[PDB]
Amino acid sequence: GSVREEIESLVQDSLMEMVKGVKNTIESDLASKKGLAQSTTEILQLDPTNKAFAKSVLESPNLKGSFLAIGLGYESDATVVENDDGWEPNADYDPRKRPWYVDAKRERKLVVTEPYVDISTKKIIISIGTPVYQQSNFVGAMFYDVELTQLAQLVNSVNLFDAGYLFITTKDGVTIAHPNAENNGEKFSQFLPNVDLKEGTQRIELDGKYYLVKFAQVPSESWYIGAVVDESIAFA
Amino acid sequence: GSVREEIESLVQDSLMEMVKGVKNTIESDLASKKGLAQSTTEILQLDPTNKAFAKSVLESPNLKGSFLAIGLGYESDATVVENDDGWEPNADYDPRKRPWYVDAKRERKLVVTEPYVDISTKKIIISIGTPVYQQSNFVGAMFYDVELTQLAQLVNSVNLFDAGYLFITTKDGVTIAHPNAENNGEKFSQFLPNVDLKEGTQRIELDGKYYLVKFAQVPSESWYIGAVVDESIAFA
Ligand SMILES: [Ca+2]
Ligand SMILES: [Ca+2]
Repeated sequence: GSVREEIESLVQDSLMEMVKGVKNTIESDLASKKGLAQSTTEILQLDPTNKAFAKSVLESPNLKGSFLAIGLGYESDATVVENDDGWEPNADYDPRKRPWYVDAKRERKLVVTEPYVDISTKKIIISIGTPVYQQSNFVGAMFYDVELTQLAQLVNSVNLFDAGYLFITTKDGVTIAHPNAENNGEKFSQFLPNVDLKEGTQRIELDGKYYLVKFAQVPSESWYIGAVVDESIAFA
Repeated sequence: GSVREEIESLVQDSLMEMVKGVKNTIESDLASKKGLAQSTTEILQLDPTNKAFAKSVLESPNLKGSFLAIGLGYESDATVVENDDGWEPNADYDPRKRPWYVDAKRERKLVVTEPYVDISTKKIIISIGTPVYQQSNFVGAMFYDVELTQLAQLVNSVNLFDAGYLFITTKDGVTIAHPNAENNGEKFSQFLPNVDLKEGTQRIELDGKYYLVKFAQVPSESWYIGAVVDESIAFA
């Protein structure tokens, strides 16, 4: 009777502690990626039209090792410098048309894109985009690609194993990271039907098993971190 | 009787959860600082003897805003490029003698120094030091200074207010960060006597008040994060 509610207290408190820990992990990874992007862009702005300098920066190992891919597209001749070993842009690739470029140019600051199809890996990715200025003139934009399987591994750092999993969506419920990447770029409702996108805990039924969904928001980009938990397994 | 031990359980579990949260904060800040240092050094290694290029990089706003001060000392002519607005090196300043330089040269990789007296701010600081190479030749070293009051504010992010505080020491018990900076660079025993430096919880007496000390280690640099908690206030 009162133990039921005591147990419920323990369960909800531990879910929220688990999710906030994961939320801090995501915030920390994002902030450090943004800081790197911001500094790299500022450094390239010392001589932005110097393609040889730009390539050298993007090929430097720590930076190259921090993102799936990095590149700079130019507003003038639609050319692109990038550090993707296994990709060279087609004759009809135009960076100015790409969402990282459009977002960065529109907002005139560092942006994180919505999920979109990568030209190189043909997968859903997200990118950090930044504008590049030559003494107050916009001369192009940069992308810093983020691999989403890696992001999914990160939110599932804590290992819920067979008890459940964590995922990430945008503010509009579009999936950013999930153990099955096939969900990425789609509305999260396709693997969690009739679940509202809001902070807090929801209890749902399928079969005659109960599941707990906990959402928490990442303020910087308004992402939602979600956890799905099998009660029977997680609290046996 | 059994409630006493139940209460003890709650207290110890919540202390450890508080400290591990703070430990992750420190680890995340350090890793992002190290990543920035590593990339900045690699970028400067594109043309390390170019003092004008080097200065331009160190003056770029995101990087300049991420550390108290940044500089590069050269092995050849003992000259130094730095971004400290309120400091210019004396005629007898020799970077090659400084602990960030000696540590970086000795270890041939990114290092975090022991606490030491800053030449510029005349305060105890720590630095990230990195070696600089010109095609496999050592041409000098860099410092990335870390202000310790800022570090103390960070470990005390969570606000224990009048219930207590957190601090940081090296593996040898030398204080790195404390609400009173006067403790920095000294053995922590001067504000916590008869307390062993080890992971776990210790209960101590002064007057007839009880205090809880919890230590947790930061693996990367073997720092210890400590929390001192007034039981009477924190668990009233
Ligand atoms: Ca390529
Ligand atoms: Ca100066």
